[PDB]
Amino acid sequence: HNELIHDAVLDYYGKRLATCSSDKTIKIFEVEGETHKLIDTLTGHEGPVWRVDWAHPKFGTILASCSYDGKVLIWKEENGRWSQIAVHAVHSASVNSVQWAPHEYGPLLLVASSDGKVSVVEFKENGTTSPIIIDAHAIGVNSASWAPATTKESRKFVTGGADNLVKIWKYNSDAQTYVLESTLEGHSDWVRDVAWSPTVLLRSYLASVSQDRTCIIWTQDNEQGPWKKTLLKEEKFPDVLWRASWSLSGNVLALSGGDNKVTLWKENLEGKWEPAGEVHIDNAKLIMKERRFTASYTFAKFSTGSMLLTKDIVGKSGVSIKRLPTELQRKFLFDDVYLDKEIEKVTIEARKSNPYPQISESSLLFKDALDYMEKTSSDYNLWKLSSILFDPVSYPYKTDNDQVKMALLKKERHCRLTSWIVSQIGPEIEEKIRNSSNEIEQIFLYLLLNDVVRASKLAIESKNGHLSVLISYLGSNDPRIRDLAELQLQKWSTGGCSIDKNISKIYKLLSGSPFEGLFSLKELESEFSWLCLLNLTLCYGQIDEYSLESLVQSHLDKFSLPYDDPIGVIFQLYAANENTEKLYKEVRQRTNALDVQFCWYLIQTLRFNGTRVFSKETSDEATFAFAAQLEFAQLHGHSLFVSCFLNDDKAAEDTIKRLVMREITLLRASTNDHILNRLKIPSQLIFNAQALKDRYEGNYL
Amino acid sequence: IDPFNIIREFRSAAGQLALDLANSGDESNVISSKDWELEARFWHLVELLLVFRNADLDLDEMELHPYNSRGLFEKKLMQDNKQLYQIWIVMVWLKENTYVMERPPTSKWLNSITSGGLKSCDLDFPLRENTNVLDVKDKEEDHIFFKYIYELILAGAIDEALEEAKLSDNISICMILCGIQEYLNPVIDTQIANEFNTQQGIKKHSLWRRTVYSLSQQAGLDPYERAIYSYLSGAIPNQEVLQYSDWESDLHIHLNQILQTEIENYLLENNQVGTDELILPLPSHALTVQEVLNRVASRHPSESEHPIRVLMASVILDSLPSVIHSSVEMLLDVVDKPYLLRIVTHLAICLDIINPGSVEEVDKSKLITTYISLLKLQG
Repeated sequence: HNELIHDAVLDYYGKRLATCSSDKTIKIFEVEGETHKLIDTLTGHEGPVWRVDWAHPKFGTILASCSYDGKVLIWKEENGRWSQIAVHAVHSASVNSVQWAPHEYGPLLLVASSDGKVSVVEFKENGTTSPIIIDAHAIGVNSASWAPATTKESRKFVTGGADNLVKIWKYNSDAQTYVLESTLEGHSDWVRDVAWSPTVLLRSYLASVSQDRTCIIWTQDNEQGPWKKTLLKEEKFPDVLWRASWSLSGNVLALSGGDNKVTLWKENLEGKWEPAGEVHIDNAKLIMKERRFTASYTFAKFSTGSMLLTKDIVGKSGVSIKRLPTELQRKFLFDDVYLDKEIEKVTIEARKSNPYPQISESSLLFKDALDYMEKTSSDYNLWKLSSILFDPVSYPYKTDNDQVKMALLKKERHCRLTSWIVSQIGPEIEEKIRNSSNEIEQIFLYLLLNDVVRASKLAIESKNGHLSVLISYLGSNDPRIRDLAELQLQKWSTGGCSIDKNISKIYKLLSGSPFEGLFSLKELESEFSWLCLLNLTLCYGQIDEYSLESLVQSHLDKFSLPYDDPIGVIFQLYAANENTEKLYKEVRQRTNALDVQFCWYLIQTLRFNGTRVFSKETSDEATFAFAAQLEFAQLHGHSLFVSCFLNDDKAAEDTIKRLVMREITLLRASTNDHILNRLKIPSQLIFNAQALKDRYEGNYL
Repeated sequence: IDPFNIIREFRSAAGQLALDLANSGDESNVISSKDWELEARFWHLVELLLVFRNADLDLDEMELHPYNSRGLFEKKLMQDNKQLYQIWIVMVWLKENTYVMERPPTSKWLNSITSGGLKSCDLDFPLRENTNVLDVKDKEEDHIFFKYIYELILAGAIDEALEEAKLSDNISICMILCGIQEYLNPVIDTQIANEFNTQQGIKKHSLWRRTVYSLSQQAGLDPYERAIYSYLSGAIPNQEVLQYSDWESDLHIHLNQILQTEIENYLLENNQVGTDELILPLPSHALTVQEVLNRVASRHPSESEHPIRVLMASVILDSLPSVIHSSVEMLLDVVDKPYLLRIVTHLAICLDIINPGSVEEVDKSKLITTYISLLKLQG
């Protein structure tokens, strides 16, 4: 065998660990890096200790633990000395779940048991104490969790029981207790655990793990609306699931299965969840057995640091504190100089429902994020293009009419695009010109490089003259020439003439429409990149008649494109202007091809330049994602900045507050002239947290 | 007080004397009346070059259009250099004077397709690569064709020209002749929005020109066809094609000097022309008109001798006054003399009604005497 436990919990700052195994004992650890320091063992219990949990560090150093002896204990550290400070045993059966309510509710503890009851106990040495109790379930209550704070009326907590149900309660003033508010009959066996979502978005989230191997997530918009049920996945898991813990930020769902493995989960625009970064006797038998408890007991609760704790054997206490799998990867992010010069491009202003800062004016262009990259890494291509499509071109010297300033902008942006399609198609065509013993074909290829010059020059050296003159009628979209092309070709048909294949094609580039003509060019799908086909209808197509946007679109209607191409998808946006937002959701629903950071910078830079239409709801969605990514990577600085771009004030407050309270000593003067102050972060917020941690490091030192 | 009110009635009769040849010419009267139709065409060049005097030139100055880089400054650089436009006025006058014949040829390359393995070749352009696989009849039906086009392009009937080069299914050809008529790009250019209504031109014509010239000097193809190309670029029409020269060697050798300054101009401004656009070399000939009428004088089979052609010569050089004063010298000498040709003295009264009228830039003595002697020696 080897060290095996049941539960564990980190505190507000994650410098103190706790473990409770079937050895009827607890173990308090001082965590400092990849090491694990043991301080003292706890001998109090008479049975297998199930779970533990810390209380907010504004009430001191306290720990609660429950066991098979149906007795919840409350431990506290006084100048180092550990001692049982109180006791709460009012259950005839075994206790299961213990969790401290949000600090706004004072020193309040929740307790569930197998006797089918749930109790809420108030501890105050000076203040008065008034316990509560409720008959929650039929066969017992496996667990219960506190809901995020929001008037003591808005206090709700979810419960799970071995009767297969998930009940929700609410603190009623009249009844002097927590009355039933909702029942949710979506399981078919023992509910092992239920956790409420610390997230702050308009929708609430609940996660119920079952013994029948299922997992339901319940959502709710309205405050009195119907709890929408939704299976995590339509097929049932391998083994029996136990725990369900949410991340403090990002609305991540860590899930602990019976296959000894932990499986992460995140949500999409759809609501359907796609998996995130994967990571990983004597009288005692009966005890375990009456608990329908298997030998494969894994667990995973998130920590204040939005980190994931999980049982292993790799550690002096079989509790790994791995950092989240930051799928997002960008080199320039880890730089402090990027954050600094990025703030300046902004004008920060506090909202009308709270002092919490939020972006009012932004001059962020794609160009910006190009200096911090290489002109080689695949990204620079994806980016620089967006920087030529959606970036508001500017013309130095103003002009008489507003239409003239327009057609010039219409033109300069047009040339940038095509002068880029060259840079990329470059090697593709250049190497297809070596493989050619047809000097004329060497022309049609040189025309895919938008180089009429070296194209016509070649036409003459080809010993044939006329075409060389017609090549010079290319860039311009003269109507009478697009007309003649179609007429010259129609008089090829009747003649039964046999024109050199690649000479009739050059003729097809004059008809302003090569991919739909009589002598069509759709055939070229075979050897030429889809991009290159596009480059044609962009240079020799009807530049003047249509709009640069529309045109690019009228090429897609001719071909499907790489269903999974970053650069290819970008265009599809540029394509449909009026429905650009409708198609963005249509995109991410089908392909994870646009970076998490990109989706934000994309929809955000477009909403502060007046380029397209954007729903606040959507903007926030991709702003949440990016704000968490950086945070998991421990760059709370840049994490904070992005959170600013949040449109729901009630949300920002929670996201910002919590992020700052936990990580203050890392958000100080030592980093770029008080980053938190340069963001217009509330004065009271800083002071509330600054002295909060000071209260902690006192008891610790 | 336009003095041309009397002249207009000379020019009227001069032209109606051209019509007495058609009926029953065929004697000395068809020849002597080739002089009458020459007078009339002179009274016209006179009637319209004089007209060239101050005319609301101020508000003409277009200044909100420069910097445009529209490549279409012909409208301006033909309005600021009054000299070049003067040239042009002559050309249009010469154009309305070219002949225009008509002869019985459709379906392009007929007999060559039916018989020749030119089916692989198929197209004109792709042919020059094979030297001598043009069959007989075709190479001739195409010849008469470019004789009708060179003749008709000279006359500046460009419009009616493409309407025929299409009727013969020779559309590939027709296309090329659209770079010459447009020879630049008008689009969203403000001052011009009242004419075009749409984008109807071809950029890089300064680049395209040096192309069609590369076509004119390849020589593999028809003599006439090869000649019409050069016109549109420069004035080196194949000598085998320069047999004919009404005063067309005039009309062309001038187009030389004009579409050159034109080029060297839009070049000077860096406004319409890219550096890498110039493929084929082309010289900037300072072909001063006074020197061009002189090099053309060796191609004047005593065509620079005729009374009327000495006069069209001065009218072009604005040295019309010194001509009237160098002439009086003779009428004083009476010591043979061209002023005893029935035709020249009616043109001395030209110099009698204009000079005082336009600038009053002719002595009252040189005038007065040639009024007298004229009304004296009449028949």
